[PDB]
Amino acid sequence: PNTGVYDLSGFTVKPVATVYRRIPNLPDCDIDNWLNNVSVPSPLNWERRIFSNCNFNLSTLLRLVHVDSFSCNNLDKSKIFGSCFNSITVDKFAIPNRR
Amino acid sequence: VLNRVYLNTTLLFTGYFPKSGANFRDLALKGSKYLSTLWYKPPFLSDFNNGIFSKVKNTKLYVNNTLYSEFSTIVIGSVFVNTSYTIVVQPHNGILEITACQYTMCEYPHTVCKSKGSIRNESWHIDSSEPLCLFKKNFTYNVSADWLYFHFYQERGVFYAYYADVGMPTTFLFSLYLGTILSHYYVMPLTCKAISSNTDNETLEYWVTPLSRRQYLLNFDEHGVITNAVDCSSSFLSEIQCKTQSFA
Amino acid sequence: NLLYDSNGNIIGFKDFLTNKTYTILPCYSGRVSAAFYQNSSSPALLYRNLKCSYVLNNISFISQPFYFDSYLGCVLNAVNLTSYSVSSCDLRMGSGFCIDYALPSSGSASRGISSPYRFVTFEPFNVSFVNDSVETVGGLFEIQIPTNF
Amino acid sequence: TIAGHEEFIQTSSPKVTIDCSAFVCSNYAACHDLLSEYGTFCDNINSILNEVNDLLDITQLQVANALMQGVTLSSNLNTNLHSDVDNIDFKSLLGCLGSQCGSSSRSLLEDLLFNKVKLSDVGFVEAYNNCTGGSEIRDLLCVQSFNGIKVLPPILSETQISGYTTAATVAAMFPPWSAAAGVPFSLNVQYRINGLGVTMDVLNKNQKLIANAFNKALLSIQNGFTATNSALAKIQSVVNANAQALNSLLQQLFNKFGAISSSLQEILSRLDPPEAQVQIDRLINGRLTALNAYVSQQLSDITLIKAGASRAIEKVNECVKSQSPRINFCGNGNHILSLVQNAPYGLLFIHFSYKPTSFKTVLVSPGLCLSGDRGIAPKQGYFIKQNDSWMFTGSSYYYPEPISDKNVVFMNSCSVNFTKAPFIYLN
Amino acid sequence: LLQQLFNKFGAISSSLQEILSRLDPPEAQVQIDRLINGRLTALNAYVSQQLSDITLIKAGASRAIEKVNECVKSQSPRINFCGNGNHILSLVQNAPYGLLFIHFSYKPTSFKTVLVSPGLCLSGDRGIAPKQGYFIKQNDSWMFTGSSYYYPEPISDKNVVFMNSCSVNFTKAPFIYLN
Ligand SMILES: *[C@@H]1O[C@H](CO)[C@@H](O[C@@H]2O[C@H](CO)[C@@H](O[C@H]3O[C@H](CO[C@H]4O[C@H](CO)[C@@H](O)[C@H](O[C@H]5O[C@H](CO)[C@@H](O)[C@H](O)[C@@H]5O)[C@@H]4O)[C@@H](O)[C@H](O[C@H]4O[C@H](CO)[C@@H](O)[C@H](O)[C@@H]4O)[C@@H]3O)[C@H](O)[C@H]2NC(C)=O)[C@H](O)[C@H]1NC(C)=O
Ligand SMILES: *[C@@H]1O[C@H](CO)[C@@H](O[C@@H]2O[C@H](CO)[C@@H](O)[C@H](O)[C@H]2NC(C)=O)[C@H](O)[C@H]1NC(C)=O
Ligand SMILES: *[C@@H]1O[C@H](CO)[C@@H](O[C@@H]2O[C@H](CO)[C@@H](O)[C@H](O)[C@H]2NC(C)=O)[C@H](O)[C@H]1NC(C)=O
Ligand SMILES: *[C@@H]1O[C@H](CO)[C@@H](O[C@@H]2O[C@H](CO)[C@@H](O)[C@H](O)[C@H]2NC(C)=O)[C@H](O)[C@H]1NC(C)=O
Ligand SMILES: *[C@@H]1O[C@H](CO)[C@@H](O)[C@H](O)[C@H]1NC(C)=O
Ligand SMILES: *[C@@H]1O[C@H](CO)[C@@H](O)[C@H](O)[C@H]1NC(C)=O
Ligand SMILES: *[C@@H]1O[C@H](CO)[C@@H](O)[C@H](O)[C@H]1NC(C)=O
Ligand SMILES: *[C@@H]1O[C@H](CO)[C@@H](O)[C@H](O)[C@H]1NC(C)=O
Ligand SMILES: *[C@@H]1O[C@H](CO)[C@@H](O)[C@H](O)[C@H]1NC(C)=O
Ligand SMILES: *[C@@H]1O[C@H](CO)[C@@H](O)[C@H](O)[C@H]1NC(C)=O
Ligand SMILES: *[C@@H]1O[C@H](CO)[C@@H](O)[C@H](O)[C@H]1NC(C)=O
Ligand SMILES: *[C@@H]1O[C@H](CO)[C@@H](O)[C@H](O)[C@H]1NC(C)=O
Ligand SMILES: *[C@@H]1O[C@H](CO)[C@@H](O)[C@H](O)[C@H]1NC(C)=O
Ligand SMILES: *[C@@H]1O[C@H](CO)[C@@H](O)[C@H](O)[C@H]1NC(C)=O
Ligand SMILES: *[C@@H]1O[C@H](CO)[C@@H](O)[C@H](O)[C@H]1NC(C)=O
Ligand SMILES: *[C@@H]1O[C@H](CO)[C@@H](O)[C@H](O)[C@H]1NC(C)=O
Repeated sequence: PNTGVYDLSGFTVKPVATVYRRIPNLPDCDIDNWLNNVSVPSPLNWERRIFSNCNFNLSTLLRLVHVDSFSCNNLDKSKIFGSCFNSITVDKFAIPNRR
Repeated sequence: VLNRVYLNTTLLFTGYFPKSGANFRDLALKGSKYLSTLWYKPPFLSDFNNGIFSKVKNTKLYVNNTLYSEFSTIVIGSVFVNTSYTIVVQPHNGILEITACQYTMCEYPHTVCKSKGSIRNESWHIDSSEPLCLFKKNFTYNVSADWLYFHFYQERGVFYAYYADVGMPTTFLFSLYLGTILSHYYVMPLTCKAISSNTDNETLEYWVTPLSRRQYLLNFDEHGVITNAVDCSSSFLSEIQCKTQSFA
Repeated sequence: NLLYDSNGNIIGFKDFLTNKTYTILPCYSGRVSAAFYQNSSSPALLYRNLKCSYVLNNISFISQPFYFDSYLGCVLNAVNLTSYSVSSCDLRMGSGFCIDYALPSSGSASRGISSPYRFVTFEPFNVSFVNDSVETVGGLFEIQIPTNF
Repeated sequence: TIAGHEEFIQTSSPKVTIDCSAFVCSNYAACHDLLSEYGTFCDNINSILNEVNDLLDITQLQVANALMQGVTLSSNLNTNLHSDVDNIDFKSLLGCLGSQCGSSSRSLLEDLLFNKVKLSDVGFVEAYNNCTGGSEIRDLLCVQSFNGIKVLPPILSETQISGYTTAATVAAMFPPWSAAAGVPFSLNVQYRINGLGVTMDVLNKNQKLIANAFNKALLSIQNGFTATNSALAKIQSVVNANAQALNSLLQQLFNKFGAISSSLQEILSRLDPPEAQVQIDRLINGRLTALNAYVSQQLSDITLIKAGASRAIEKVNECVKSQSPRINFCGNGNHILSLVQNAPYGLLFIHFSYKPTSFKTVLVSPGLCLSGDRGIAPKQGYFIKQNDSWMFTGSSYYYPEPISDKNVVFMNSCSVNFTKAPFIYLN
Repeated sequence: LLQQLFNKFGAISSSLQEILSRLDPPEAQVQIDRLINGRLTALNAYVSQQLSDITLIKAGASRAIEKVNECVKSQSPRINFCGNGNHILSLVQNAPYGLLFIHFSYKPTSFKTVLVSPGLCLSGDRGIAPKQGYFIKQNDSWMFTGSSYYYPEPISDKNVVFMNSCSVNFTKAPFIYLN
């Protein structure tokens, strides 16, 4: 290359450590107990439960209920695993066969 | 805003706000012995569309040089029968009791001042069987405050309530899932023995204005307190202030 | 518990466990300016507006034997020679400084290792000087007049 | 009397450089992989900005060449001893020149100008020096430079330009007189005032009043940079326009451009690499469009800057270094001379002019018809009648003097409306 | 500008031939639209850059017209416009995309140190100033020389400008009633 002054690609200072903060001793959300409840509503009177200030994980949940299918929208399943949220709202009802 | 602090800056923010330049309505009613049926009519029975902002006067009474706080109670619902839920906000002299239940409401509800009670008895519901409730909670407020401020609104089946007793901007009080749409509110008349002009010259006041979703410009000072606001679509100067994001 | 600015970035927080308050700043980001002469094995480097202690401790940990601080920032792989002046330069760094290249010849075979890059002063214009007086010599002025052209 | 007024001409601007991939993708590996598929988009932006900055460097060298062309000085010149000629004090205009000074200083008028403008060439350097620490907690320039937007210093420092203007000023004061047409300064002032129509007798009688008026005009310029000066507002407009353009470019990083968020950190912590690329592509297109618009605006502003610099070079060559016979080019008419000083991003010219203070109503004639049908016309003046005798006066100062061959131009005929005067066979 | 035809701009390929031999007209249009938008953006950027360069070219052409009118066709009394000072004349030649001007100038080669006076005060309190030159003393006699070549010559009415008074620091010379 020719004689000249060249401005090279930008760098960033690499991080030395990791700060990690969580609240200890929170109860379990127990979402599988609400999903596996004996009383199941219809779509006309579908039910809602709100979960907050608690700990959950998707592995025990997806193994304690008998999953036929699990999909996600505007989100990804692998991004849930270490994340925190303000709340989780769960709605449920039973499905009529032809609908 | 929810859990955020803003420091020495202006902020453009859309929320459930009143319309600047609109009208308050003083819906408070004081009675002594008789109840007029015109009090319970769609002049005073109003529409809850998105929500309301209310400015409430804290009326102070003195018995044996002891302070008593008093103001009107408000009910928010749809049909006010025991097949639906009604939200009742009622003061108890420093305690704000808030319930959401399937009440059997009376045709002519009223409340009674507890410091120097009236001729009538308090009667706004009759339920001898403990009806179903979604929410039941007591909060506290400043008994020496002059004014109280409330935001009540609804969105996507959820009711939200904000309040303030020191200063004008309000803070989050509670939210509650209903799954239905509220349509009406009513400020209940208060029956007292002694509030009028031949007594200590006190008045009840309950000013209500509607809410809608709109954009404001807010000013936060060095301590994070909201000191100034401008509704961006109310005048030409307000349009200039919101396009420059400056109060001067 | 969170402090924001008007653009929506978090700039501070209060800790839930210890009730301690902190402000948050972004880490450093920048680029390097390389002055390169043709047919050389490596360029001279300039980290603008940075001290050399910050460059050696926080940015780069490779071996750099030649470095100094200058008005423009930290200079690597060059000799500080700002007492010397040049009137033309193809590697101009700003604010009156230049990078010159001078390889050691066979007669000037440098046994001690150094850099062939030199950090010098760029001065492109001069005035002409005469050796005359500035005041009157007996009421007359002393001046230079041509005799041939 | 003698009036003075100053004028600022812009010759340069801040040299903005932009790291394109640091502005668009910042840190993120995923954003960078995507940016590469756009090929040669960032290279064209960097090429256009480098061409603009090369144009700025070329114009700065042209101005410095015009200031130093053909000036010869004495090597015995020392500004600590030599700062005053013909009872005119030039001390506030001179920097530090000589063989024992060390050329790292300005004049005090330039010190007054450079202390009211914070973001000069040295102000940018000392502001970027504080970005490792912040020096309060934070600054807008460090936030801009962490996103790849930085102002570079010019190739010549400001003390070098101050030395050039000091050399151009001192070339008009001392016995080479390279900038004062080979004559001393006061004699040059006297000949320029005489060229307006003022007789030399008045100028020989009033040399001390002319020197005092020059000193008063310089002191009035020196105490005039106070919050309503037009040159100061014109200098501050350059810095304010640059700061506004850079802040509006930095504000583009918070537009969503139709995506779910303006933050790459929020997108990359919610979506998968199939779904994230659709959102990142919109941010990439919006930010590249914003950079293209900024680059076009800079390329348009550099042409106005070059036109102003060529005008300043013309004024240095023909109002300071010499005095052209052009009327109304420098100043306003009755213009005597100009001096030049260094200014933030340009030059400050000080123009001196002849200013009448009191007047008189005279009856004049534009020409006389003498016997033999000859004619005379006055040279930059008029014919007047004093004690029923025809005399001459100059057009810019009332001073009756005898009609001679140095006052008139002779004609073998005369015009039809010239005044008859058969008694004139005078000196 | 020619290199822009090999950018993908987010599509699967930069070649229309490869896109149109793999995909259907529903699926191909999504890929072709990205190439169309990228190439139109590149053409807009080139057109803006050309429109900015033409203004610099017009400024240079007006300067060349001024030098043709006032340095080649005539010689203006402007100093430092053409050349550098001591400028004599200019000639013009055609050049690729422009003009080549040749400037000729007077250049001194050797010098001499002289003691000069800028004006003389004659008897009757009269004054004389030299016209583009200086007063010098040769054999204790006042003579004139031109400022650009040393050549002593007698003081006459063609060398001086007369003044009815004289300046305060002019040199006294009561012996002068010369030619
Ligand atoms: C949820 O809310 C609903 C309201 O929407 C509650 O339902 C209400 O329950 C009330 C009981 O507390 C009931 O009040 C009255 O009902 C009695 C039944 O009345 C019928 O049978 C009578 C037989 O004697 C008959 O006379 C009567 O006819 C009268 O009324 C009609 C109009 O409805 C007239 O046309 C007739 O001419 C005649 O006047 C009815 O056919 C009634 O007997 C009661 O009245 C007696 O008791 C009173 C108190 O002791 C006394 O004051 C009165 O004089 C009578 O002696 C009683 O007042 C409401 O009618 C009923 N409303 C509806 C819409 O159903 C419901 O209870 C609540 N649920 C819960 C869990 O709280
Ligand atoms: C399944 O849900 C029902 C609610 O429909 C739960 O029943 C509640 O049980 C508690 C204590 O046993 C009672 O106090 C509530 O009144 C019941 N609710 C109703 C509506 O009657 C039941 O406990 C749930 N099952 C499990 C295993 O938790
Ligand atoms: C909210 O406060 C009110 C008033 O302090 C409470 O109402 C009292 O409840 C007790 C116990 O049931 C009764 O003995 C009193 O007579 C009630 N007072 C009045 C004025 O009604 C109410 O219980 C509180 N609610 C909650 C959820 O704590
Ligand atoms: C941090 O501050 C909070 C106050 O907001 C402290 O919480 C209080 O803790 C005491 C005793 O643990 C309780 O009696 C109070 O009721 C709590 N206040 C609230 C508002 O909950 C907390 O203990 C502090 N933590 C530390 C480590 O100092
Ligand atoms: C007030 O806000 C301004 C920003 O406009 C800031 O510079 C200043 O420091 C703030 N005042 C205090 C006391 O922090
Ligand atoms: C006020 O005082 C009187 C007598 O001191 C007493 O009878 C009355 O009950 C008091 N009021 C209240 C509300 O206790
Ligand atoms: C209020 O209730 C009490 C107790 O039930 C009763 O004695 C009194 O008469 C009632 N008042 C009226 C006005 O009915
Ligand atoms: C709120 O209560 C506190 C004490 O509880 C009191 O000092 C303050 O004055 C009250 N606010 C008002 C507005 O009176
Ligand atoms: C209440 O107002 C009336 C006005 O008629 C006045 O006479 C009375 O003194 C007032 N009482 C008090 C306690 O202010
Ligand atoms: C040095 O650079 C020039 C470029 O003009 C090149 O021609 C020459 O081959 C280079 N020298 C060596 C030894 O490669
Ligand atoms: C570089 O050399 C100059 C003298 O040429 C000296 O003044 C300056 O302090 C030197 N810089 C360093 C960092 O040693
Ligand atoms: C002045 O600059 C010229 C540029 O060519 C150089 O030749 C000359 O030696 C310099 N003189 C001094 C005294 O620095
Ligand atoms: C030239 O300048 C030197 C100063 O170093 C001085 O010593 C010498 O006398 C000067 N020569 C003449 C002829 O003035
Ligand atoms: C001028 O210079 C030329 C060549 O250098 C020489 O031939 C000629 O004699 C010189 N003239 C004078 C007057 O010295
Ligand atoms: C005249 O000359 C003297 C001594 O040379 C000097 O002090 C004075 O300032 C000069 N005056 C003018 C007007 O040049
Ligand atoms: C840089 O920091 C120093 C000390 O922290 C301070 O004195 C100086 O004013 C700062 N300069 C700028 C331009 O902020």
